[PDB]
Amino acid sequence: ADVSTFLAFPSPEKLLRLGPKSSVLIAQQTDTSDPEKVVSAFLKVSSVFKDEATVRMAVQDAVDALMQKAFNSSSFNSNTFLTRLLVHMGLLKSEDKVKAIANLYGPLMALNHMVQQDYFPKALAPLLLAFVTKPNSALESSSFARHSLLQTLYKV
Amino acid sequence: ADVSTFLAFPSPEKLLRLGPKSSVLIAQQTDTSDPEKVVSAFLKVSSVFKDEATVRMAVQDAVDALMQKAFNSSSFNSNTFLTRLLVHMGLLKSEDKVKAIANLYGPLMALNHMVQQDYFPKALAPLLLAFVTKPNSALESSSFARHSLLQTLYKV
Amino acid sequence: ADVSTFLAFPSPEKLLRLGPKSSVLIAQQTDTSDPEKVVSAFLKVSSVFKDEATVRMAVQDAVDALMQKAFNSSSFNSNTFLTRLLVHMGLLKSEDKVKAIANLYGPLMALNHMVQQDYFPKALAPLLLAFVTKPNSALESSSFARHSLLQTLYKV
Amino acid sequence: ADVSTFLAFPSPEKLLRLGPKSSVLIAQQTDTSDPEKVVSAFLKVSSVFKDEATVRMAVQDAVDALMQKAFNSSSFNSNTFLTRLLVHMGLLKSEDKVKAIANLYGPLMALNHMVQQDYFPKALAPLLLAFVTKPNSALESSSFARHSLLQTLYKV
Amino acid sequence: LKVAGQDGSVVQFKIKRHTPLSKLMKAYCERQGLSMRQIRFRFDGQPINETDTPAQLEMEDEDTIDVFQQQTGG
Amino acid sequence: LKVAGQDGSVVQFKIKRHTPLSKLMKAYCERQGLSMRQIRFRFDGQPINETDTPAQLEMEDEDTIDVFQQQTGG
Amino acid sequence: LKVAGQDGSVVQFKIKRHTPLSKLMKAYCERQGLSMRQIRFRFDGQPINETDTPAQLEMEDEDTIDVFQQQTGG
Amino acid sequence: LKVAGQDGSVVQFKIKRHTPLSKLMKAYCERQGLSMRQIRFRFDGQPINETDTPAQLEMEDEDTIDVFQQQTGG
Amino acid sequence: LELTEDMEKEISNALGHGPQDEILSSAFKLRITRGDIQTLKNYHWLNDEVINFYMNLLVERNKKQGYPALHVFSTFFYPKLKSGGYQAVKRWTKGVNLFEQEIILVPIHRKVHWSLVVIDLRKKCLKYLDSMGQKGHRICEILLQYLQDESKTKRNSDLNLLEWTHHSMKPHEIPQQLNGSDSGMFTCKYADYISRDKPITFTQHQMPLFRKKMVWEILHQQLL
Amino acid sequence: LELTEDMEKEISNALGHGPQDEILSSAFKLRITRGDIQTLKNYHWLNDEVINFYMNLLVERNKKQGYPALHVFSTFFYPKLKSGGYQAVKRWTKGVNLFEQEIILVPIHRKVHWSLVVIDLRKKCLKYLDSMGQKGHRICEILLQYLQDESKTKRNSDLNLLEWTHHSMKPHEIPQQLNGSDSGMFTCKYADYISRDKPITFTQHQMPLFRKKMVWEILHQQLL
Amino acid sequence: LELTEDMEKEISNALGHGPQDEILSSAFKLRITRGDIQTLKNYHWLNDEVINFYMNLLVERNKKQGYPALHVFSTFFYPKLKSGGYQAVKRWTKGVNLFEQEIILVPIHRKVHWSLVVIDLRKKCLKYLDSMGQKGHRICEILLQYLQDESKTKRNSDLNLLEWTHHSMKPHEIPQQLNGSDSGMFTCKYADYISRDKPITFTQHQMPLFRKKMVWEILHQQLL
Amino acid sequence: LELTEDMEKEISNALGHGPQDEILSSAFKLRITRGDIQTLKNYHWLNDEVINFYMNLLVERNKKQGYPALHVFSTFFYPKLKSGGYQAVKRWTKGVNLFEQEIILVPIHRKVHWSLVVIDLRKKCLKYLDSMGQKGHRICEILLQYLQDESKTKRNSDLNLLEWTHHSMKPHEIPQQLNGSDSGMFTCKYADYISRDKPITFTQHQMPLFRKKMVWEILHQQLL
Repeated sequence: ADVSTFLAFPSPEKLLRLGPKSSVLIAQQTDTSDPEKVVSAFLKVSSVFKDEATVRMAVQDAVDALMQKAFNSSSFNSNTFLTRLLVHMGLLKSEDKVKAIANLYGPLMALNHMVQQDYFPKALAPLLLAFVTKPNSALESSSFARHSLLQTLYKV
Repeated sequence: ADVSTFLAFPSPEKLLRLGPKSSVLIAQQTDTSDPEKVVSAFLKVSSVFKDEATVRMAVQDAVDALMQKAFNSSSFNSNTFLTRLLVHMGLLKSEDKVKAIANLYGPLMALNHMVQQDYFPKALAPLLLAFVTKPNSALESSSFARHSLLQTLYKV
Repeated sequence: ADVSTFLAFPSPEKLLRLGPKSSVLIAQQTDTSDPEKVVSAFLKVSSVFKDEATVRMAVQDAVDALMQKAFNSSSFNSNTFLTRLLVHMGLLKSEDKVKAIANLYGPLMALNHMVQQDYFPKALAPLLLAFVTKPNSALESSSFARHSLLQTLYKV
Repeated sequence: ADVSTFLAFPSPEKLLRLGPKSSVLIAQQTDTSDPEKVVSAFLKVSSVFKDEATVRMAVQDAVDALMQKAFNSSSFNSNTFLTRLLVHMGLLKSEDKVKAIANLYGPLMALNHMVQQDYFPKALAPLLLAFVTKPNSALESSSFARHSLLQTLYKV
Repeated sequence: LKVAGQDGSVVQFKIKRHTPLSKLMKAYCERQGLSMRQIRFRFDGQPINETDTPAQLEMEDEDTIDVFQQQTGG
Repeated sequence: LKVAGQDGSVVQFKIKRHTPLSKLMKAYCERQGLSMRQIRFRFDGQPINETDTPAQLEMEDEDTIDVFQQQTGG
Repeated sequence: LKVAGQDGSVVQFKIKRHTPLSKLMKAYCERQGLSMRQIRFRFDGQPINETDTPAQLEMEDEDTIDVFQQQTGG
Repeated sequence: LKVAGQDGSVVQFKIKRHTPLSKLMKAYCERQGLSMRQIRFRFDGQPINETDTPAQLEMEDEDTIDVFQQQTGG
Repeated sequence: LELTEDMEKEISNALGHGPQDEILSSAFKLRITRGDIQTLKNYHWLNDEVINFYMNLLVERNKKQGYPALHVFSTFFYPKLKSGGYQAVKRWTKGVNLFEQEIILVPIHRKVHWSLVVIDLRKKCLKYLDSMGQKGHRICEILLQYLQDESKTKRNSDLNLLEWTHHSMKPHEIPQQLNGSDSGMFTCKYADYISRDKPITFTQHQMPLFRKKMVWEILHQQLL
Repeated sequence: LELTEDMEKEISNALGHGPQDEILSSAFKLRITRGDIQTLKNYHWLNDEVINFYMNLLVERNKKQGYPALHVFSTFFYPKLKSGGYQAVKRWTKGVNLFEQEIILVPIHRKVHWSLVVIDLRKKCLKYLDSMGQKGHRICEILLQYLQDESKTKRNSDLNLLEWTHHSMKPHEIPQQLNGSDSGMFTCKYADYISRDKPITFTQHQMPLFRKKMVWEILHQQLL
Repeated sequence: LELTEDMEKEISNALGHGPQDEILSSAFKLRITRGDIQTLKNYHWLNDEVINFYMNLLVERNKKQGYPALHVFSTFFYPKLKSGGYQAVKRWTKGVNLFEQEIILVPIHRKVHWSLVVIDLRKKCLKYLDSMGQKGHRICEILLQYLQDESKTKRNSDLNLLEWTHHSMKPHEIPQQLNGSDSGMFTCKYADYISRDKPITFTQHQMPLFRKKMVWEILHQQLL
Repeated sequence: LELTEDMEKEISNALGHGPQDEILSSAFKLRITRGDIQTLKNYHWLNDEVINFYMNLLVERNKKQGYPALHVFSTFFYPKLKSGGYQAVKRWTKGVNLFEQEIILVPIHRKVHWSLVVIDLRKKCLKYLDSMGQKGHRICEILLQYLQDESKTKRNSDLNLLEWTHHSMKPHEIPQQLNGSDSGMFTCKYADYISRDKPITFTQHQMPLFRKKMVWEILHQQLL
């Protein structure tokens, strides 16, 4: 039906173009007997959120519906879930974080050295700095997601 | 000679096993007429740093030497350099950081919702939290490198 | 009137208990000829935001109204504004950030030393770690505000 | 003696101007029967660290000495210690971090709104951004200390 | 009567006897910006209330009240 | 006909001649999870469309299409 | 003589006339933990020095000095 | 003999029979930048060693070795 | 001990949604709203109402359950005294002669933290208890001067201070916290076991529950 | 140059609110939606439609404005070739004999980055241009092998490669970026000045505007 | 079980200071250095030597302690197969006929993660075990095709696949990890209990110790 | 203006390596060490010596270069006055009658910030100048009370305050900073142009250089 269409290419409009039955129509057309379908569907549904009242609350009720359904499902592994979410959201795995920090330790002590040396063109002092300033270098991605989450875990 | 060996498989010992001529012997066996060799070599040399006095200062003098050499080299593109460093160090590029934050905006408003809902097993409240706590999820890599750098750009 | 009351002790209900004239009733009872009143009032109004549709959009329209009013006011110093906001929001000033980092540099190299020494009770290894984990030590405040802001400055 | 002088106004030179007996001379002139003296002294000693070989290792041996002394002292409360360190180092306490995040939640949703509105002078778009960029607003202090610490708790 | 602050302020007055001081405070909230959820009044210690009256709590001429910024800790 | 992926996949078929492949793709989107905004089809290079037809773009028996994960850079 | 702090302290004394107060301060530094790079003395305002003498700067019996925590801003 | 990479490389050769390939690898490390702690050689699967010899591990003309980037996970 | 599953949904209700200035208790001239009360949540930092209240429920429980003369001071007392001398603290307590009591509690609030100074008139000695590790010597010495000069100028009777003693409270005795949020409880829970001459024997593990309970005992004002 | 204040509100409109899958152009069998197009915003990383389109508007402008035989390759071409040899690239171009042209562009996409390899048939040489600093040698050597073996097995005519040359593109010549987001433009803007044998003379300062303009030239398909 | 306090200081010694390329074991043509071995530390992500070794100590313990024909594949096997078909995997195993064995382990490494596919020849079925939650269907289906076409072109004997079965491994059975670092153990520990037809019964709490032990069993090569 | 390349290496030398308590100037009973002086670096927050000095070099330059009676107050003056009334500020200035001067500067330090209150005796009015945006009304009203009650109890002459005026300093006039570190200069640079009745006309762009210069003028004490 419209629900299967919607899924394929989610969209605020595709979502609102289902009236109030959308919420319950998706949690029902979704097999909560193996968290991979619930994750992939919990994601498809929220990949639509936009600040706007309509699309916002649309999404909420649509998810409170898919979550109950699966929280009363025995075959539902709540654990494998949270766990499969955090990965396809980069909050878990994504990179050998330790090893990385490990490869920086040295290069970061040398580069942090050069800069302070006399034999360093006064030119780059402001190039380098105004360089780890562009968003692709300053904007921190999941370490932000992670915090927004904690914020709520402690609730407020 | 020993220098070419060292390079291949750098190592604190390989480095100290060169007496005081190591410093100048590498900046000289290194063609500073195309920053890719200087980066790859500035990296190989510092991939040896260990807190220890010997290996530490060994590395410093070894780099102050490779940097002068190339800073008096016309064919040396100081710009392409800094720029090729920051990449193979993940401080620049590494990921479409914006797009990423873009894909989190929604999933992070929903998951941040579920958690606060009554229909959420009081079980995970502490599972989830004590989950974005393991180092592979808390330990932030290059957003640390980046800061240690700035620290010095403002010098102290 | 109700508006002056509301101000004193803002509140989602006090805010909604004004019908649709609230928005325009506050931007009007507010003298935008010296940003300190606009800041203090832009703050009082948003110190009410709660995720909920009502109180949310109530706040938005209430602010889009106070902002226009002052953006068409000559005596309005848009600069002194942003600037007086960021302070009473800790994103600017709050602490001699450099000097601070300066006082940590050393203590952080020593404490980072002790920990790695043999003469360090294997006891604290997990005490210390599971100690800079409590929210009052992990939850980062304005360095979060700051990022959420940037996120939008680059819009999405 | 020189040790009591040194303490008052610590200093790399005051420290090195004690030969090799400095290390052991301080852990001994320091009563490790109430952690407040050990903290205040562990701090005075490391408030001297400077990257330089001399002053660096001087400080290390000076601390490995004060730590053993107190780790073999019964009256020594290792707990009250770590705990009194983290405070006078801002990694613990310093601010009602939750409450703070609490007061930002709203103002940060409004200001994050205004910016995106049409009625917002295209002027500030780059003023605001290039404003939470000055180090006194970008340079994060103890949330850096905290990370450098963790780095080691997981050792490398 | 007077309203001595914490900062090192000292703003003085007078008012109606059996009068509801509910209005002696909402006013001075605006008169300082200080929102009440952030500050608290205390006369000789005993927190004053809306419904109380300068008359009742028996304060006299040149009587000083006190205002404190709300405190928290942990 | 077949739909050789990038991974090192190789899933094969057949379908109606002048038939609208608009449905040969929404299906295989579900059949892989792959949402189309993330992937793109390309036959011998020329991006196929909804309204095109295996018949039209003249592909024959044992003809392989290709699917790529959307790319970006900067 | 006395050494009134900022906190709301009030520690009192006496000492030698033409005596070098260089030692009246290193002592009270330890006697409070306060390192001198963080605090500064000021008698009636004029920063006292090592080489000065209670006698010289002419202070008398019951004369109060002042100590302030170092300040910074930007 | 040849040294087929992972990328989609294919660099070919020849060398001495009972010859120590200890030198067939340090060379190609430089010849690619690839440091050995990051990559590993494997002939038909069996990791080759320094001390082994193309002769010994019995490889013949047109025999392909393989190089992989070091992997890790958790 | 106790956990009335129903008394529980009387908690999640006061640490819940709706008004932030919504009253939920009243007494000793204090109004604990859904704002104040919420500081009692997990990891949340407690305020001065939440504390200035549970500090008054203490007086009531000592008087109706046969315990020592319990006189409590406002959390705003010490500060005003560390700055405005006794003179600006004088009339504070005119509705009461102090030495007439046995025990006196004083909520020491050092910005961002909470400690407690226990004055035991019976024993003629004071104690500064700090959940973290701090020692308070200068903190006690102020209070006593308040007292020697308290009675001296309210009964012309000085106070042989040679008779008086005070002191710090070594951390190896009294339980310490293992974080930096739960100090507001250690600052009250001390004030209880101390108010019933009961050995301070509790740990962090319990606190979270002391958390819920406290909103209850503080709501009903039914101090258990 | 130009800035039609009205043509401007035709931009903020396509980098605006509403549908993310809302089409706003069509051509060479590509549909640039309000999603793709948005990658052209400031600091935003460009996609493969936005590029695979402005790379086709190039062919049209060379043919109708009297410029060299402009044949462009899909951004998905090199990758498939770095892995699936020529054999799995064979039929790709059957609707065309290549050497019949003069210039050939190839969008080199190395995950998270964009470079360009310019094949000049006229000159019998290729060039790898990289906004950042990278050098591409292995990147060119693949392409040529594609070509020697391209014609050899499509015209039985080999290719004396001794006649062929290629090489890197030193950064001191062609402008480099000063960030890590604007590589998608340097990767196209090269592909233009190079397509009109016009000296690559531009800088970062201009780009932001090249940004707006590109959505315009890409919307109307009216390549200026 | 065991903890020889002395065998302990043989561990802190190999996860210690000094050379990073310093050898500390050797076997099946592999040299575990103070670099590789260190991936076995707490929270540290394990490499392909550490795993390709404990995966060979398994074969030895099955053969000398009377267990099933244990044939193990290189961690680099599946990848090369997911890309280079069987043809570029052909000669890999010529020094062995497979079906001649009973059990076959295969270390599935999906960049940043580790899973395991267990082929039980006895039972004619394969199993994909994943510490996290993932399901591997496409992962198994590749392997089998490797096998039907493995024997078919090495013994002219096909493989009635109708006789064959495989399947995922529901997470409610086999223990899952509670972090994102310790997957390298779950990926081996499975490979053991599975290699002794022993019920996979273990938890995260144990792992940290499995960590130390593994360096030991891996050092001495004395598999316990 | 000026930049003696040699006078420059007299700067990088005092903002350099070595002692942190190493003196580099002396005057009006103040010793600017390599610690204090370093607060004048870029983005670095200035202290109270660095300011209490350049605030005294001002008095000297007005007296030897023919400028108004310049009396400056300690940065610790206002604070002590906002708390300890005049009585604990009384004797401060006995070595001087004030109204005898023309202009009086007062470094207003509100923790983490710096502002300036300019008292113009000639004009009988005060001005609070703030680099950021703040308005100071309560800040001025304190000072005046200091003064009405200053002379009243040091010359039995009150002060018709009806004759007196003060006021804020609108930000659209005096230049404001564009960060949060450089307030210590705006707080002095005001104190100069104001001390020579010279129109405050300067911007952020200049400051960084005002930075270097200030260490110079402050080192030599040679105020330019």
